Amino acid sequence: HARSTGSYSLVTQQPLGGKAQFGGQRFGEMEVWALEAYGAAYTLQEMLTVKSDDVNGRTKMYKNIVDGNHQMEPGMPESFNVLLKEIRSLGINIELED
Amino acid sequence: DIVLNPLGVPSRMNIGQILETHLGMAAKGIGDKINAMLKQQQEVAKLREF
Amino acid sequence: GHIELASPTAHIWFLKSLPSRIGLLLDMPLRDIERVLYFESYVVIEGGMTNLERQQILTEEQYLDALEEFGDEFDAKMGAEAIQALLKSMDLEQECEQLREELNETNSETKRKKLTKRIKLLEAFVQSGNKPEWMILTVLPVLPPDLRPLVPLDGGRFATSDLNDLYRRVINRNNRLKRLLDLAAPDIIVRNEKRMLQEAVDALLDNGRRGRAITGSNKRPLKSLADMIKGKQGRFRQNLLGKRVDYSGRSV
Amino acid sequence: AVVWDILDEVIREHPVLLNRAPTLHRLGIQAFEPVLIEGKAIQLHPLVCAAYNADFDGDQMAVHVPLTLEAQLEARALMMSTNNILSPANGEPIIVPSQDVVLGLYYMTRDCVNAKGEGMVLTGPKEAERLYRSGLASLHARVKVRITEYEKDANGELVAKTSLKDTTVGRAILWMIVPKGLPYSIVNQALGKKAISKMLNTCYRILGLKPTVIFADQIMYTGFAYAARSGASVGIDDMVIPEKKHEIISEA
Amino acid sequence: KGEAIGVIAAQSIGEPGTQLTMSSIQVKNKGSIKLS
Amino acid sequence: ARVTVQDAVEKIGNRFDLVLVAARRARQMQVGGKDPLVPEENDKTTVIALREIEEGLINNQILDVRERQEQQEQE
Amino acid sequence: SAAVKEFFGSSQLSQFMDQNNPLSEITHKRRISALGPGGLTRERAGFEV
Amino acid sequence: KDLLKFLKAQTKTEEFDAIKIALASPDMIRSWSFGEVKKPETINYRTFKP
Amino acid sequence: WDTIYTAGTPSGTSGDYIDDELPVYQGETTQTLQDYLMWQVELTPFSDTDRAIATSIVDAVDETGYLTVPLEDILESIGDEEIDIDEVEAVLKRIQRFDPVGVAAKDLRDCLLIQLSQFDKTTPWLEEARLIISDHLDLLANHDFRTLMRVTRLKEDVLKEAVNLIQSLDPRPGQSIQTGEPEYVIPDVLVRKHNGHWTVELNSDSIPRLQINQHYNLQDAKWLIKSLESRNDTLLRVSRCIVEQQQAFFEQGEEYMKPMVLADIAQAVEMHESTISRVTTQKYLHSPRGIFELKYFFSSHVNTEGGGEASSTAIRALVKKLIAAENPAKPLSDSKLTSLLSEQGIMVARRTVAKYRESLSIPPSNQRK
Amino acid sequence: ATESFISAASFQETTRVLTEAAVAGKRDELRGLKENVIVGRLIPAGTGYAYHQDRMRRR
Amino acid sequence: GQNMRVAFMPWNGYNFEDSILVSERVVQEDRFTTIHIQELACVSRDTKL
DNA sequence: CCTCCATTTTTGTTCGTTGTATTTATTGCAATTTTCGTGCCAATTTCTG
DNA sequence: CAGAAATTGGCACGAAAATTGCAATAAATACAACGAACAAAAATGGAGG
Ligand SMILES: [Mg+2]
Repeated sequence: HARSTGSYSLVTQQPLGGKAQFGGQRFGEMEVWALEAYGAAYTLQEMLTVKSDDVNGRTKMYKNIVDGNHQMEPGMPESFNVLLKEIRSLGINIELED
Repeated sequence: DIVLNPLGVPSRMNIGQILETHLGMAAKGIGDKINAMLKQQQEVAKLREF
Repeated sequence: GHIELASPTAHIWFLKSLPSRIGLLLDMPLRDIERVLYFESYVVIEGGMTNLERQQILTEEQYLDALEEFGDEFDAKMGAEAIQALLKSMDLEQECEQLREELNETNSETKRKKLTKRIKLLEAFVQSGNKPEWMILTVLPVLPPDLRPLVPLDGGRFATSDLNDLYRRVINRNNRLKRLLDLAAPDIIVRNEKRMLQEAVDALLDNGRRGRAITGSNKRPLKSLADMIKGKQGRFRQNLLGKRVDYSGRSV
Repeated sequence: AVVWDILDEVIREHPVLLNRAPTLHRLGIQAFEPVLIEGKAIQLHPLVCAAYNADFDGDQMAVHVPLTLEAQLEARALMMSTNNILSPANGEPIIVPSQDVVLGLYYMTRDCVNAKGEGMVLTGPKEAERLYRSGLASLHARVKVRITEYEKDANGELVAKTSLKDTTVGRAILWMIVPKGLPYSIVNQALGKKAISKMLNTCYRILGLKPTVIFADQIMYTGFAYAARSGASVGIDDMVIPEKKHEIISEA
Repeated sequence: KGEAIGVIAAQSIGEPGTQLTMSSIQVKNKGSIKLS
Repeated sequence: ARVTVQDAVEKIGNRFDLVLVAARRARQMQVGGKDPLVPEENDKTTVIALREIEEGLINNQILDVRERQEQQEQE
Repeated sequence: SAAVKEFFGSSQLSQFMDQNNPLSEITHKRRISALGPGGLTRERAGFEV
Repeated sequence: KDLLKFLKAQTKTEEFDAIKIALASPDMIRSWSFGEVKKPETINYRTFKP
Repeated sequence: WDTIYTAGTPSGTSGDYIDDELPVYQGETTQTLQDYLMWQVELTPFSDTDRAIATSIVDAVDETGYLTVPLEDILESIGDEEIDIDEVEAVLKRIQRFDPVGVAAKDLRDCLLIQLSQFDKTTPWLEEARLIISDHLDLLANHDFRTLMRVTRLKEDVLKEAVNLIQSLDPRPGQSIQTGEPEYVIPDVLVRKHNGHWTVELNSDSIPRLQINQHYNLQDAKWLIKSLESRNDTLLRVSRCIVEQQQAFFEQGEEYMKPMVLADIAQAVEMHESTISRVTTQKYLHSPRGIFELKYFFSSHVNTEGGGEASSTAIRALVKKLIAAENPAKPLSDSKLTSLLSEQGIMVARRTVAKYRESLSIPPSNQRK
Repeated sequence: ATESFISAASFQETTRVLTEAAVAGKRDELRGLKENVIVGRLIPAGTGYAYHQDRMRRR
Repeated sequence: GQNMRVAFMPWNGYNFEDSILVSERVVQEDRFTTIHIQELACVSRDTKL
């Protein structure tokens, strides 16, 4: 099984799972630990943002790759915004600043 | 037909496969003798004796 | 969005998460506060000039006797409004100074630790901009709809999810309580409605932590907001620390 | 038909990341240069399996593509399999031969008391190889070979010395892949797994990283070739039972 | 500088975890005897 | 540079600074339109940068000097 | 009829037959399970069972 | 307005340095909201719209 | 006994549902026509203004792939006063060549010309078809072939080849991107003939599992239990009354439906008119004739000279039957229709007949020959 | 018992950590690896190390 | 299964760590060829329109 | 006989890795909007001179 | 090709009919199976003065 781009989840905006759904491979905590141990910061930032759930970054990365310019402009993952909304639904004021 | 690594036998201790290989060789040899007799048509007495 | 609650309701996280912050701040044991919140016993908010003092936990018969003896010379309440009144009137700097004096006067080990912890809680509350009465809910936030979608079925029909069920129960209880209160019903009914509203809000915020988990059609507990937040299937461990990615494959 | 030429053009020097689960240490992910093949299975270098804890009886691997230039350079400089020959837990090599390679290297570096071609005098390793390939000398025959070896100087330069060594045909044959700077006593014995690991570690400590990769690949090739040539098998007569077993059991 | 050594140490300790399970003095060799 | 990066690491000293320097030079050659200082032999820019660093023709100081010179020339 | 249909079609111990070969079917039909309704659970079972 | 700036505003990413957590006043909760929910009814099945 | 099915589609699931905890529903994303169009817009070397114009243009494309607002609307929606209309036209021309070709066209002639502009010049009957589409596209709609032949100055065979080439194109290019899946409806009440008379019965696809959680609260749900029973009772009674009053619609099809209203059923079932209007909406019944909404059986009426009333649906069916068998050489005008229905006792007007014909989507008499 | 409540709520006991942090009005400075992994930034180690110092000089 | 003629020996690293080396004559004779069958369904329904 | 310390009891939090779903409850008024048939006239096309 | 009939439909008219918000609405026997470590807090016993 292989995948370059496909359909995403509606709430988390992340790739789905399974071969029958043309899903992606999971990059769990232990793979993150391995990348941290190597010291590959840019590979990890690619895994976390422009390949899973940074939407504008997803589109701009695809356009840049087709354009012949291998460079990313990362943003904020959608799941963190979902987390902020879910925490604020508990009556707790959590926010970014400065 | 097939080549298998001999290094997988001694550490796993499944010695049944080696004995099965030997006995299968013996059975195929019996079959080969019968086939050789059948091809050069010989009398039924020799076939049933063997 | 938001929901306007007809009556104040305590936040279960700040009450039933050990050590209890409400109890530690009011220096009252947890069980007494739980009894008062769930409409079982009375607490005296103002001692007035009678024998009643602060935080004394009356009962129903004791309250009736107090009413017939001392009359209208005191103030005693039950429910979340009583705890809100206790928290609102209480001061912080003076309590800090008195606790410091008591700590530096008497000599012990257990009570010294208790007073140190209470002093730390009070100082933390003063340093932050928070006010203690914010630990009682009066307005309730409502999650955006696209983060709690309905479940489509065959034939072009939808089924409600768990968060929607909990929100519906809260809204129904709130509407019934508002109608009863405007209709001037007897107290023995409005108090029951208030208790059921408190239970519904507690179930919505953290289902199963207090009492028993409310189940659905599948005889299984519903998913509250805390369930979304925490666990091995929560956002942190399932989405924010690891995730599925594009440009990947697998094979033998 | 042209998209395959395009595909060969784009993957030319673009690394990929291979990962096998569970990832227990950082050597569970490694970077490789792809070679396009037919079929549906991923081919893996034999020397890295120990790092992955992988074997070819049904395992699967995931493959990821780095996109930007920084990621590609990190794959080439930090994660590539040629940068990961030493363990990070201890200082020992991890990319080391095993099984068939070890069996072949052990078999070729052995001596037999009365073997064909024993007692000859050879002008060097090439004559030993020429004799072996012609059938004129056994791989285990004890001979005398003129060996030239180099040693590093105080200022860091190699000086040569040549002498007649008592060895066997197979050890002189194996000496042709050992890089300059290592002593001949490193192969003048029957090699096992520990001896080969020691030889790789000595090569790394004396000569650096670049010769060590070449040495490891040559060792793998030679071990495979001679393990194939030996014809080593397993039979039922190989498990020899001692004759004293019956008496010992009876006495017990 | 910048190496993440805590993760390396934790992985080094944790990786081999699955291999683990779940009236008199007689001198042995020649040498002087020391007391402290 | 095609197999090992040992010479480049020795030239730059740190394996973490080498990635940054090589990425900067490769981005110059891939998008900025600069020409390689070594004979290109059907190599990618990521490998051309490392081969330039091996020969000692490129490091951070040289890149900064060339950037200042180019900016002053364009001014 | 609803109860009988539910038991035969959606119980824990009612399963699609294993049908790779005759041996799979024979093995499936002679199988004993400690799980199911009125039995143990995969996690809170024990170690001596 | 201008459509170019309108479209460019919706891809802008916030820049921050720290995360701050605290209790929420009733005024803060009201300031988050865009309206109040009064009915427990989700979808009108007789017209298929909220 | 309820009929047991003699055939069926074996269920898709082939698992043992062993896991006792499964996550919450989230859903997936879908690629519609506009998603594909925007994906193509991003990967095109536009400019900032060009990309804004393209965004505004793609916003206006409908399901069939046709532009739904004039270019002046788009130019106004841009919101910048330096931009003229020719830039919008150029961006629209560039967009119209995206896959599928012909999308975002102003009208049919434009789409057909766009599709013909892509064929190589060596296609045999290209100029003739181009001329037909460009100049005379309504003479083809009238199936004339003689005045068109008198204007195009061509023989028969060339015209036939050109028409065949024209009709091989795609009039709705944007329907290729199929993001939708055919959705269906589940009948709630089934009508079957028992003892020669039609009787109704509720569908058994619902959930009748009456259960309570006595392990531990359920008092509120006890009221919902009987609320469901009330819903079932009212639905069954209303449907039964409808079927009892309409015993002749099922037997002989249309042309026999009675002119009933909400008040009749309200009087029959002893409920308010509003309740009848609520129950008989978006609820369906299945009959050997098809699936019909309960609202389908309520209709208007017209005076009958014999002293009765005739439903409007019956008159629509009679109009359909009469028009279907008109004279092919010279069709029937509505003046003729009002005369034919007059002799039968149906006293309707002429404009009413025209309205009925319009509702049935039937071309006038001159267009039916 | 670390200075970051994000890095502590990610690990265990989310309810207790979040309650204490909300009561105390804590502020998180995003200095560890886990915090930057959560928000999808560059970790302050390896090739990202030289990046973070730059920001720490402009703050 | 099938009866295969087998030898136990190392062959140039192609049976390294539980790998199997197979002759081309095995493939030519279709000794391990299998048949797989699949079912699909189209349902013509009735709807409102 | 009181405080206070130690001890047993009570409650809470954690534990290797995928699976495919069934929700809506009504009911009686007063107001509002929607729709009905049918007339009027104006533009169309159609046949005849 | 010109001169009006025959046709069709947009627009409008009163009048019947379909569609909405908004307060009022009840409670009847069964329901399940078995986990282990470990820590922090609470309830009680008991002893020094
Ligand atoms: Mg394996």
